[PDB]
Amino acid sequence: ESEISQEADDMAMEKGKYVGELRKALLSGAGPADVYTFNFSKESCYFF
Amino acid sequence: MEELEQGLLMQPWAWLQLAENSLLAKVFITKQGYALLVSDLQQVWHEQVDTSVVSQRAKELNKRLTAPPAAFLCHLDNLLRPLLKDATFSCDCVADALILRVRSELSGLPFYWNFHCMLASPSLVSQHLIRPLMGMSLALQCQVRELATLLHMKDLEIQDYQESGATLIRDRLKTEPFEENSFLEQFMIEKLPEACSIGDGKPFVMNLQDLYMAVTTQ
Amino acid sequence: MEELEQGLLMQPWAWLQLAENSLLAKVFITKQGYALLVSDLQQVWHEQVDTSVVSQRAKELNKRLTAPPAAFLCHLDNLLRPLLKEATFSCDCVADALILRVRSELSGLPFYWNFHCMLASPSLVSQHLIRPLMGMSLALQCQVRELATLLHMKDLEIQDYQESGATLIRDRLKTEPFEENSFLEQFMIEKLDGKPFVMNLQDLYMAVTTQ
Repeated sequence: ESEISQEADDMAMEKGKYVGELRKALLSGAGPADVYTFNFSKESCYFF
Repeated sequence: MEELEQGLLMQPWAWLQLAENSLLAKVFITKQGYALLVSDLQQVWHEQVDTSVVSQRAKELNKRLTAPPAAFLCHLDNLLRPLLKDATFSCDCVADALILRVRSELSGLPFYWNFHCMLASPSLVSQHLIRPLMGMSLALQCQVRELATLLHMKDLEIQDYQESGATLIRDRLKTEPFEENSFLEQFMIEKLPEACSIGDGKPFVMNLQDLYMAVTTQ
Repeated sequence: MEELEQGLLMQPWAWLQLAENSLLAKVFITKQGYALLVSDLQQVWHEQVDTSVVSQRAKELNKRLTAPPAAFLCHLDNLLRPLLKEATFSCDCVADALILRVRSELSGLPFYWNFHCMLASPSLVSQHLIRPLMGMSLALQCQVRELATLLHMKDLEIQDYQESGATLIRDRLKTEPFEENSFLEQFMIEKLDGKPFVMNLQDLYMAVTTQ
């Protein structure tokens, strides 16, 4: 409940443009022209 | 010191993309930062803060500075286009405190940032924000008068050509020589109401700005 | 709101004859207080306050001499009458402790007077006055364009003056075809303190400052 509340109240998205960003950043929806440095820190166990 | 005004007055008079107002505001890209300078001779609202004071206000007074000043310097440096390619600057003119919320947005999620119009620096403004009057006078109000005199000697050449032959024939070109006093009087009495051209500053971006840079070059 | 400043702006600027600086000051003291608008191009004295400062100046030096405010305003109106055809103020080259000195020899014993001055506000030179100056600049640009068009059409009529003309020509004044590059070069390269500003624009400023 706290996570949903903070997701709703922090980023403050009401009819925004984050769906495309989610599709490109998370699912690698962008074309194979721009490399995305989604490096997961294996030693730190931290995904930023 | 002796570099911000020299590296800032050279900014072409370009209208900032405000949604409602049509104020005259110019700022030039400077490697040392930026300082919005406005000159109208009655009351200053210019953003200029010492590095130290903003340093303490960021270390122990502002907790929202989640982006290093290097990012701001990089964004300032990598901005070659003055005019927007198509980041709209919106203002809410509802009270005296004109809070021009500069929404820092590069591409995608708009980063949260805002400005504040505090007091400007006394020495620099008092020393370099009175020059534009004399710079306009000495240069422009002499060049224009010399253009008028050149027209006067052209009229003299026309009239003593006429008095030495080459008498004008057709009525289409039959025009009297120009007089400055008569032109001023007819402007005041007949075409002054219809010559009032302010609007949104049409010549401000096509003729006023370049000639003003020519004026403010010295 | 607008009445006082609108009335005062119509009043012509009075340059003080001190021969050491430029003073752009407005004076109109008839009613509704006194408009002693003293400005040295860097700090305008918004001396539109009520009789408080006048009374304190008149009483802190004169413990046995009193004059009515009507006499004060009449004297203020009569102050600058024989100057618009002396009431001269002299500054100094000393540090921020600006103390004006009046050493005129009138009775043998020097007369003492203090000129109260507050801190100069750095937020006093960016709001209004250039907007009418931008209007005057626009009028000047319109005049320049009109004169250039007149020059162009007169040049075209001169083009008619070689086939029906051929008058006495010194041969050192032939009219070449008009070229914009040469025109701009001659307008730019060749024909490109404060005192010249005021003694060149005092007459011209009243022309368009109204409308």
